[PDB]
Amino acid sequence: GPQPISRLEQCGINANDVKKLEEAGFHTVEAVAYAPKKELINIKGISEAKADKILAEAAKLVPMGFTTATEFHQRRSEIIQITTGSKELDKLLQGGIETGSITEMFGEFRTGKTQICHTLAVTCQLPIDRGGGEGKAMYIDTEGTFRPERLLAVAERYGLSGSDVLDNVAYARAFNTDHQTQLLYQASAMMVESRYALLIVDSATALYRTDYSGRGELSARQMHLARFLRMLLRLADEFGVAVVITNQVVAQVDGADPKKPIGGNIIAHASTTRLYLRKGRGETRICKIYDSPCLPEAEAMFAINADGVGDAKD
Amino acid sequence: LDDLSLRTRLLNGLAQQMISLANNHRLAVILTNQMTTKIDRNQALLVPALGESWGHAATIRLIFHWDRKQRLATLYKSPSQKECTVLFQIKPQGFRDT
Amino acid sequence: SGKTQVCLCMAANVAHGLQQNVLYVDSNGGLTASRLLQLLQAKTQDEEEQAEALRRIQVVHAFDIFQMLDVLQELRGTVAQQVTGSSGTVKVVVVDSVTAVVSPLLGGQQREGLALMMQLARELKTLARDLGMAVVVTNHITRDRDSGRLKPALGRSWSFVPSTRILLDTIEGAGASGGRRMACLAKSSRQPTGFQEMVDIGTWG
Amino acid sequence: DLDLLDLNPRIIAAIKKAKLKSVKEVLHFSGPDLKRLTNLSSPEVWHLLRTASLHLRGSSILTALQLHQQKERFPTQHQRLSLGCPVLDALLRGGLPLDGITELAGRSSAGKTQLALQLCLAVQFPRQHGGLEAGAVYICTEDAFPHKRLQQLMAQQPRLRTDVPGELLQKLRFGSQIFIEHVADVDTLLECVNKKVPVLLSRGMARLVVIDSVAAPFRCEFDSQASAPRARHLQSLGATLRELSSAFQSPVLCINQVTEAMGPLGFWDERVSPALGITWANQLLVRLLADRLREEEAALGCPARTLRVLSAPHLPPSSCSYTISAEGVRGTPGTQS
DNA sequence: CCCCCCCCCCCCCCCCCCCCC
Ligand SMILES: Nc1ncnc2c1ncn2[C@@H]1O[C@H](COP(=O)(O)OP(=O)(O)OP(=O)(O)O)[C@@H](O)[C@H]1O
Ligand SMILES: Nc1ncnc2c1ncn2[C@@H]1O[C@H](COP(=O)(O)OP(=O)(O)OP(=O)(O)O)[C@@H](O)[C@H]1O
Ligand SMILES: Nc1ncnc2c1ncn2[C@@H]1O[C@H](COP(=O)(O)OP(=O)(O)OP(=O)(O)O)[C@@H](O)[C@H]1O
Ligand SMILES: [Ca+2]
Ligand SMILES: [Mg+2]
Ligand SMILES: [Mg+2]
Ligand SMILES: [Mg+2]
Repeated sequence: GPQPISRLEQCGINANDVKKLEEAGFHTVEAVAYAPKKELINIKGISEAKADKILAEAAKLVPMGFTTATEFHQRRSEIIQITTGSKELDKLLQGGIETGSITEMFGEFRTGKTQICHTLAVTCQLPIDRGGGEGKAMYIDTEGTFRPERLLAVAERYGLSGSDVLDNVAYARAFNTDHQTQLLYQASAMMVESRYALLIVDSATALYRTDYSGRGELSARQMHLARFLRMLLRLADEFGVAVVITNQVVAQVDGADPKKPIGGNIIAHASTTRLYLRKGRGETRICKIYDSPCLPEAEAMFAINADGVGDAKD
Repeated sequence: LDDLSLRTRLLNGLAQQMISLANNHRLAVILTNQMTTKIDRNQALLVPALGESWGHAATIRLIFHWDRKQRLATLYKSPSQKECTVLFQIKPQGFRDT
Repeated sequence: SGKTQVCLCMAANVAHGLQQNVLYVDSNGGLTASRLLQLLQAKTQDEEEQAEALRRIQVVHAFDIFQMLDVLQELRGTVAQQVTGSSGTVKVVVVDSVTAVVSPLLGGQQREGLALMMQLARELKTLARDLGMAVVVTNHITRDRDSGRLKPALGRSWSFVPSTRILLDTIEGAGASGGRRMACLAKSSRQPTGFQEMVDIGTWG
Repeated sequence: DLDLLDLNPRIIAAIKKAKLKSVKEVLHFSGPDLKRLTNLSSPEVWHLLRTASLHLRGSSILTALQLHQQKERFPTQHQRLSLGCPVLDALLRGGLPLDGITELAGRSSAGKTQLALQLCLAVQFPRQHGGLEAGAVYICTEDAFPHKRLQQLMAQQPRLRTDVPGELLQKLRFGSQIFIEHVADVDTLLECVNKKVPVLLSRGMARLVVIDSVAAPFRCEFDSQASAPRARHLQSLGATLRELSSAFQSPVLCINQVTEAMGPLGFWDERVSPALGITWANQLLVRLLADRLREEEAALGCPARTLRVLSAPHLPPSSCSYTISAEGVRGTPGTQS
């Protein structure tokens, strides 16, 4: 059961300190054992030595190893957000692409997912003060639509060197789902030796549409997809990289031409942030927040220029 | 409870004790069971839990289920009446009919 | 399956058609007087005749093995003392379920349950043979795990006890919505084994 | 503990020879088992069962009138945990029960995590304001904990809870009373529930458990050909959670995923149904369902969200409507059905 | 050597022009 703060008297703490802590509301040794040092310091008449000695005395009476919310928040203040090359998208996402989580973007054809992937693969190598992540990029491609010339164009736009940018990108091609999982294993083995800041799968659901074809193979398809997404989550958690995947759409025939992403509930639950891309006018596109745990739903406009993804011109 | 023989022995003893109590004290004993899934011929059917030998324990067995949106009560087993099926519903006042 | 229904029909027919005493031993609460009255109402319409037939059936409740053994021994002693009399002697004895009182004693690595059930079998055999009576008992059905074949419960030791066995079954679900039951001769000593017939519980009432 | 009883010396010697330790040990076995072990006879074995059963409890008579009248002696029957919104509390007739698992299931973006965070914040309020004056435990299974949204909610709390005076709000240490745990496997989740949760509950540092997505590991580790081990694990987890909740009088909130219906379970005209099957459904007390209609918000412009009561021993099947904003989850007045 | 038992999984997929004062 809980132990009253009066137990601190036997440990060698003055009764005045115990009375002051009781005035502060700390009625249990467990409550004061997890209080932050700054909170104790802000109490009048308590110095750094006094707070340290109180914490040391209370530490050996209360079990440790549980993380509170304040510790979790103060340990995550170093999180990095990578710029997307567009000011409007950065404002919409409030900083850019978050590291350590899974971001998914879906839409019909021509909406501009591969272009965003290329722009991110280039901009992930910028210094942190310029909006980058200062690391390498990894590209897993399941369609054969990887073009280094777009990377060269973006690198020239940002004033970098094309040779180094091309040297700092690892590329692999997947021919079926089993090869996709094996490539993920190889990537997990590879990420230890060097430092990586991004991982791109494009696309994550193209091969599942045809490898498991029919009504009678739905369950195995969803099972395999769930295993793949779990492996992606483990990689992102362990190495603190940003995972970006793309998805396709299907038409709603049961009841303005509406469309929904494929993959069912598995990919919807696995993903953290979801972005909806649709065609605008000319070279301009529209991005909409489809689902996010901390962002209200809104819209923004960007464009696909000759040097990657950027703001709409006029 | 991984030792199923012990479970069956305990269940049989409990059933015998309950029927003895009901007969000796002129009571009515009501027991509620759960439903499980039986997988055969790639088809799933709902059956009462605790095995087949538990079906002999009770004297009268009733089964409740949904058909489409109504609730049905089926007299699955009885030594004095005949198998039937009726309709009931739950109101703010409790167990009712229609 | 309909074991209790068959026993009730037999008891009613013997009590009314032949006018002889019947003793009913119940171990699971499956005996009801309303069903007996309903069965009797389909054979006669005289109220006094029905009451006289009902007065010839004795009901005994036994819920554990020791009570059943005591009841059987008391019946043996009563019949032994009642040799001279002829109007009142019990001719048919029905044990509603021998499995309900032996199942709790079976299990583990012990051997007391086997001895007790063998003692019960010896009591039943003595009652049947020595006193020239008719003894009918009911048993549960089990499926073999290694072979998937339906067999009587209580084990191989119990498999040797009865001199005649009848197996009841439902007719594949369809065509057996009620009353329609499947009868068979699992064991006998005067007929080949395997012959099948047809019964209808609904028409008996 | 077997020597606290009143038995003949021969019986005590026999049961000691059988390596029987406690009353639970002797009540675990059956009559024939004790007959084979102690080498006794039926009457004294029956008397031993008498004594053990009386030792576990007895001589206390409890009636429904006492439960209905003595409110302080039975807080389980009369005390509820508020959800932070008057409309949702009116829908739930006070709030969550203090004994039993409560499920919350729905499709993606329905708003389950927001409700979990709101409950974790509201559990810290005084008794007269719907709280239990204690912290909470949060277990994450699928994603990382959303600390930014929690910070925003803690900052906005004085503007949501209008009834509570500001002076009492100022002294509340919201972030210091919430504990966060991470789990990556079924076995890890079972070990966490078995070991870390009871330690936190016994010391009184928390009076609420949020397992969050309980279906996440089971969807990925068990196929359709391994239903028996999955059922065994689910039964063990449910039994442990129910035992902890009953022992410490703390609610347990579980978040579940849905699957396409594609109706023995009473889900005829519904698109989706809760996952994990009937084995998990047998362990629950109150079942809720949060839903979002994307085909109606296309006309309204604003999202359409409803909270429904699927089943409860004391609540009729009804529903209401709510919205999500910077403050948190708030109910819409005059919408209960 | 002795007797009898367990339980589901999961969404897919657009079609098709009419009509002169
Ligand atoms: N050098 C370039 N300058 C301008 N626009 C370009 C250039 N290269 C490609 N684009 C634009 O890229 C668009 C296609 O976008 P993208 O390749 O990202 O499609 P996607 O969403 O991946 O499609 P899919 O579903 O078919 O895989 C074209 O409409 C084209 O206008
Ligand atoms: N600050 C905010 N203001 C308004 N709405 C917000 C805010 N943060 C999140 N939301 C809303 O939260 C919704 C998603 O809620 P939530 O993250 O609780 O979903 P969920 O039911 O837990 O889903 P999942 O299955 O993905 O875990 C989004 O639709 C978004 O509109
Ligand atoms: N009056 C009646 N009319 C028609 N059918 C009846 C009537 N009374 C009983 N039955 C039938 O009797 C059946 C049950 O038979 P019975 O009671 O003999 O079973 P049993 O084999 O003794 O079962 P148990 O193992 O549970 O003791 C019921 O399914 C019902 O259809
Ligand atoms: Ca999600
Ligand atoms: Mg593409
Ligand atoms: Mg019967
Ligand atoms: Mg969530």
